[PDB]
Amino acid sequence: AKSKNHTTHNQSRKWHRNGIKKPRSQRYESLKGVDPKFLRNMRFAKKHNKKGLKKMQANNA
Amino acid sequence: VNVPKTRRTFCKKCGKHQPHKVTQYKKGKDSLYAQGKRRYDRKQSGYGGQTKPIFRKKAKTTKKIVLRLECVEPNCRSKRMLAIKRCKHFELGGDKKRKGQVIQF
Amino acid sequence: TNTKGKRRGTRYMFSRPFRKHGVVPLATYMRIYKKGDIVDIKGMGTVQKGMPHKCYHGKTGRVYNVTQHAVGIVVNKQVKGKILAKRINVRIEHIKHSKSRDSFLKRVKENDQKKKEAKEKGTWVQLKRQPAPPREAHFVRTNGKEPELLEPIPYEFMA
RNA sequence: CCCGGAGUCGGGUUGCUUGGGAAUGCAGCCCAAAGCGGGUGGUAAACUCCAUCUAAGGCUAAAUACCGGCACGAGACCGAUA
RNA sequence: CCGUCUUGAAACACGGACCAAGGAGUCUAACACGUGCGCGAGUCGGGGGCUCGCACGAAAGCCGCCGUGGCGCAAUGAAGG
RNA sequence: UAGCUGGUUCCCUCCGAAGUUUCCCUCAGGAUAGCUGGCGCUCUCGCAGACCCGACGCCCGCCACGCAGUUUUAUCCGGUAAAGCGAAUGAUUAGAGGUCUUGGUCAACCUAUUCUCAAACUUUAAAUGGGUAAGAAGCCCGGCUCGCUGGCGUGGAGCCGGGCGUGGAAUGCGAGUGCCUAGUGGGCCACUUUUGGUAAGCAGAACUGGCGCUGCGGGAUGAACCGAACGCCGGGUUAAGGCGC
RNA sequence: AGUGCUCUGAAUGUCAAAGUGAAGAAAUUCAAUGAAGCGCGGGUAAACGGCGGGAGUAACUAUGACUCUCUUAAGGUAGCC
RNA sequence: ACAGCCAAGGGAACGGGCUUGGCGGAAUCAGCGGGGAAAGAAGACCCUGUUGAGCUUGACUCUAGUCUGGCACGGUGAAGAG
RNA sequence: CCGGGGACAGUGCCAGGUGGGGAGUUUGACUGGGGCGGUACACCUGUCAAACGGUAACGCAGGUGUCCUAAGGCGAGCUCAGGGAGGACAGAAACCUCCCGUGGAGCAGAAGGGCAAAAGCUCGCUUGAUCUUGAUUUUCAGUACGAAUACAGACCGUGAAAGCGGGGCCUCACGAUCCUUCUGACCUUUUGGGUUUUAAGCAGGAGGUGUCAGAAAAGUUACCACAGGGAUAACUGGCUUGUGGCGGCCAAGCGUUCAUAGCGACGUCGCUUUUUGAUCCUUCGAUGUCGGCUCUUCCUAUCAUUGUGAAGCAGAAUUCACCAAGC
RNA sequence: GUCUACGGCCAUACCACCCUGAACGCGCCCGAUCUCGUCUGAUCUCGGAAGCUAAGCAGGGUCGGGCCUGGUUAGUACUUGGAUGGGAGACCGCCUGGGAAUACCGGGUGCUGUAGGCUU
RNA sequence: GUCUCUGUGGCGCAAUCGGAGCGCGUUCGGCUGUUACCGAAAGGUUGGUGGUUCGAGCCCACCCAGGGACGCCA
RNA sequence: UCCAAACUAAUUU
Ligand SMILES: [K+]
Ligand SMILES: [Mg+2]
Ligand SMILES: [Mg+2]
Ligand SMILES: [Mg+2]
Ligand SMILES: [Mg+2]
Ligand SMILES: [Mg+2]
Ligand SMILES: [Mg+2]
Ligand SMILES: [Mg+2]
Ligand SMILES: [Mg+2]
Ligand SMILES: [Mg+2]
Ligand SMILES: [Mg+2]
Ligand SMILES: [Mg+2]
Ligand SMILES: [Mg+2]
Ligand SMILES: [Mg+2]
Ligand SMILES: [Mg+2]
Ligand SMILES: [Mg+2]
Ligand SMILES: [Mg+2]
Ligand SMILES: [Mg+2]
Ligand SMILES: [Mg+2]
Ligand SMILES: [Mg+2]
Ligand SMILES: [Mg+2]
Ligand SMILES: [Mg+2]
Ligand SMILES: [Mg+2]
Ligand SMILES: [Mg+2]
Ligand SMILES: [Mg+2]
Ligand SMILES: [Mg+2]
Ligand SMILES: [Mg+2]
Ligand SMILES: [Mg+2]
Ligand SMILES: [Mg+2]
Ligand SMILES: [Mg+2]
Ligand SMILES: [Mg+2]
Ligand SMILES: [Mg+2]
Ligand SMILES: [Mg+2]
Ligand SMILES: [Mg+2]
Ligand SMILES: [Mg+2]
Ligand SMILES: [Mg+2]
Ligand SMILES: [Mg+2]
Ligand SMILES: [Mg+2]
Ligand SMILES: [Mg+2]
Ligand SMILES: [Mg+2]
Ligand SMILES: [Mg+2]
Ligand SMILES: [Mg+2]
Ligand SMILES: [Mg+2]
Ligand SMILES: [Mg+2]
Ligand SMILES: [Mg+2]
Ligand SMILES: [Mg+2]
Ligand SMILES: [Mg+2]
Ligand SMILES: [Mg+2]
Ligand SMILES: [Mg+2]
Ligand SMILES: [Mg+2]
Ligand SMILES: [Mg+2]
Ligand SMILES: [Mg+2]
Ligand SMILES: [Zn+2]
Repeated sequence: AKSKNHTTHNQSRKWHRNGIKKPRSQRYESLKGVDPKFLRNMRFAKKHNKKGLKKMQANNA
Repeated sequence: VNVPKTRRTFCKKCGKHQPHKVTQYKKGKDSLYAQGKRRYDRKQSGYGGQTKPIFRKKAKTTKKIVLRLECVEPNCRSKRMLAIKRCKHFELGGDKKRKGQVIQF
Repeated sequence: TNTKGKRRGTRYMFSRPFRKHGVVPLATYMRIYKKGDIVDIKGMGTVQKGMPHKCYHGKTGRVYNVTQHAVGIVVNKQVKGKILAKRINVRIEHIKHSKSRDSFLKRVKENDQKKKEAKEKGTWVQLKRQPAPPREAHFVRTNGKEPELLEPIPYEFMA
């Protein structure tokens, strides 16, 4: 006939068995979702980044 | 609702805002040679009776109102469909309401 | 069963403080949010565009994106079994810089100030703050007085 | 000089059938042919080039099937409640 | 006092007098991953064929680019491509 | 045919659940994610110097990362409990002081007080709690790139060199990651908070622990209480509970 | 009145296939023409069935022959309880 | 199933067995109907199942039969009308 | 053959009607048992909810299937509810004027939040309620729809401009596949080539599934069947005791006087399990189900009898208590 | 010492009332040809410079009201953890840690940035 | 319990069409020797209480007084 | 051939 409707009993110890693991961040996260006008400048700031190795290497040395 | 029967909106054929003629969309008549109708009439032929489901519920009381929009630029006179929200009483080019006068005895 | 409405139960959360209604003070609009700084997400009620959902009110995340009026924050959210990082877009009325980081930036600027000046005095100065040691031995003067005797008061009944 | 199978093809429509989808085949019923014609050329139609075959008569071995029959041979089978 | 279903069985829940014997996750196909082996940008005869006379042998061997073909080595688009 | 009953055959070893989410003509079922096992793999500490033996480099000082049902130190977050009503909104008891009048001395009215309230009121406001942080993915120097931004050598992001280890709270701990995957999706009880009900060994939630899966000592007896969790034994000592027979 | 059954078919509204006409290169499309039936019109309850409420009123009171009314296809008659 | 004396407790909330008490003496005979929630029967009532069947109809799809139109068998003369 | 009909009837094939005579099938779910009622079946606000979020009951208080060429978008100028004091007719309400007025108004609607040179009211100009591709949020499996938020690219409106605007101040107002229809590309196929109709596609709207992740659906069975179910009702048992039954305490009153001989209002505290509700723990591979008859035993909350106490107990009869269930 | 323009935090800055305000400024003020608005040069817009600190504004004052901040309230209310504590219950003590709000009683009454004046 | 529904002048009862009426009665003249007919006038918290609204008897929420209908396996 | 009903209990010749 009727039955139990809802409970979160036992749930807090279910998901502590394999731990509640934090999201493992890494260096160099993804650029998915940044401003599109911002992002095509940065692709242009790296497309022309070789334009000036010779001035840069004759300035570290 | 009360939409006016002229409107400046975007015309995709020319890529500008152009004057349009707002007209209400009507469902055309069925083809009798379309592919789902030809499948349907082949499936109903013979013995077996009714083969596809017949709906007969009609929970809705309104329909979405679709406006066909035709641009009045004369050399390309393309048409666009435009849907607005559900409404019971739809008029088109009706009287503009105004806040001054007395209504009504 | 409750509704799954977007502002269910935010009667007091998204309201305003007492006698702090009205025009937003204008210096919440001229903060500067660089990418990668820690912001506290709160959420006003005076501004309805761009408010975060109620599960983020009082969380804290870092900035990954900056627009004209808003920001992109990476916030941890503990849904039932796992914490997953959420990317939310919030207009900058609803956030503020977190001062939880700035005490740590106060002492990183204090430690580099004292490592290139540590050696020439022979100083090995303490950098690791230690968790509140027990009290050391000391003396307590009576100054001729004697300590006041305390004794419990008798009971009496009013209310 | 001589050259070919008609209530048949084909069309409509109804029913079954098929992967056959604006109809693959088969049947009923109505209509009903042509002779440089006819059929086919997987989307219904008109137009036109091209390809392809010659329906409405007939015969035919082999390779193929075989829990019945006659007669054999064998088995990592069963061993008398099997 | 055992099997059983059940939140809960010694149960006034069900099945079971006793003994022997039989008695219930199989086989085929298709997939998926894991593992072992062989060959490796290839791989595989599975069908057919060739081989003292068919105890075993209805086995085993061989073919040659018989590699026809399958899968793999190229994707994407509804399609022209 | 059966989403329904019933049965389903040898032993030891290790690991060990779920009755919860979402969807379903779904409520005696399944899919879905949790929970389980197996197979691994990627790394770390390293093994420790034959018997030996703390060591063998640079007066000090130091001893890898990461991680956590935990605290500390910073710092945000909240409107419950309490309190409040001579604070708004509501509910509300009594006198008093004023005196204007479409009340008939009475009320109404006003001002200052006064009694008692609030799951769907609140100025105020805890305890417990929730989030983030506590470094090398850093810090300090130089330069370069940009089509973005622009009074400007601007602003911002990126890039390239160079320099800094006192490893920048405590305590504990080896960690990461992939594939395949069974069983479950009827739960029940107890402390505290809590809703409906006169109540119920009643119906429904929250938090944690337990029973289901689990024996043992104690409560005479008992799924769940109290103590304590289990290889087969000897000795010793306890727990809760006991000590007339 | 309802539901049936039945008669009538007038110029009758609706109304299939074929047929007729036009448009088109054709498939096709449109129009005209309109059988039964339905709709419209009568008849029929020893067909199926059906057959009300509310107020006021006699000179003691109480009743209510009478009166007024909403109302339906008729408002339950002779009888009997 | 094994069995067979009771009270009370606790317990799946009415025990032959368990706890605590009362107690318990072979082997049988005729009776008796308090118990064994005795036996007979996979509860008929009640509910559930995306299991049915008999029967009704204003359910949904059909259908024999009938009613009506069309074409065919299907012909010969007249008259009208177009 | 003789009569009688006769191109009608009839038969064959197609078409329309009628057709429970016959066939097949269906006849939701949740649910303090089921049915009836409701919809807790898709949504929204406040509360419950225990100060992050999440959180159930046929828990409470409500709402929703719409409305809007402005009630959308900008800009400007204004200030509201109410109160007071005045002003020909004019008063409880007409209009005029000054003063007070922190929102006590208003903002389409439910509630909650927001809002004052405004988000309100009034004028001006307008169509950003348009064309696009992704990312994100909310529900969440972290899938879809819906809704929403930040951008970016176009074209635009408004404003002197900064700017602001891709509907409604925010939280609700809505819908897959298949099919149909419409719009769009001097677009792709239409099967040996070509041309033209037709058809099929690609992309975006619409027509709708309210059982709202989306079957096409009426009853009855007492003539009934089957699989099961103590997951679930009816009798018995158990917990509870509102209700039923029986007592206590306090003392306004009644008792001609006099609270309490006998009583006992307004209150309030209990017991009992012969009632019935309430529940659903046990039994559905069955515990024979009301009453009477017969027969035994037990309870006491005593009707009588033995022994007593009290009286509004003269006697008689009667009433109130005690020990008491022997009979 | 103080103002002006533009602000930041938004009452310690607000409200009522009284007093003072040198010099600058800010205002009130005077006018309507132009610009631009009105029923109305009142507002708005424009052109001015006779008058005045009356008002705004500023500074001060009030056993002022509010507001800000301390004390008390009070280790009180409540609360984390704990017990084979108590009590028929309702509830209540203790252990271990945390710890409020009125009424009541004090104190306070704007700070400050950028640019430019004025004050002998 | 739930859902509909009625309420209006003395009486039965309209308009449900957001912008107060029939019939009958009662007064009051007439006609008549004197008590149908003719003439005219009067009369309504339109249940109550709040809402919504340019505006309510008509539309909403509640209360009342009445009605009606929806349930059965023991 | 339009409708057209009724008439102190209150007594004295
Ligand atoms: K019955
Ligand atoms: Mg469940
Ligand atoms: Mg047919
Ligand atoms: Mg077939
Ligand atoms: Mg073709
Ligand atoms: Mg042959
Ligand atoms: Mg034998
Ligand atoms: Mg034998
Ligand atoms: Mg045999
Ligand atoms: Mg033998
Ligand atoms: Mg059970
Ligand atoms: Mg057992
Ligand atoms: Mg039992
Ligand atoms: Mg059974
Ligand atoms: Mg048996
Ligand atoms: Mg055997
Ligand atoms: Mg393999
Ligand atoms: Mg089932
Ligand atoms: Mg079961
Ligand atoms: Mg709350
Ligand atoms: Mg409280
Ligand atoms: Mg179990
Ligand atoms: Mg304990
Ligand atoms: Mg009678
Ligand atoms: Mg027994
Ligand atoms: Mg017996
Ligand atoms: Mg059964
Ligand atoms: Mg059965
Ligand atoms: Mg089912
Ligand atoms: Mg059936
Ligand atoms: Mg029908
Ligand atoms: Mg039938
Ligand atoms: Mg049901
Ligand atoms: Mg909480
Ligand atoms: Mg404005
Ligand atoms: Mg744009
Ligand atoms: Mg607006
Ligand atoms: Mg061709
Ligand atoms: Mg019968
Ligand atoms: Mg039960
Ligand atoms: Mg009682
Ligand atoms: Mg007396
Ligand atoms: Mg239960
Ligand atoms: Mg029996
Ligand atoms: Mg029996
Ligand atoms: Mg007695
Ligand atoms: Mg002027
Ligand atoms: Mg002045
Ligand atoms: Mg002055
Ligand atoms: Mg003061
Ligand atoms: Mg009346
Ligand atoms: Mg029955
Ligand atoms: Zn155009």
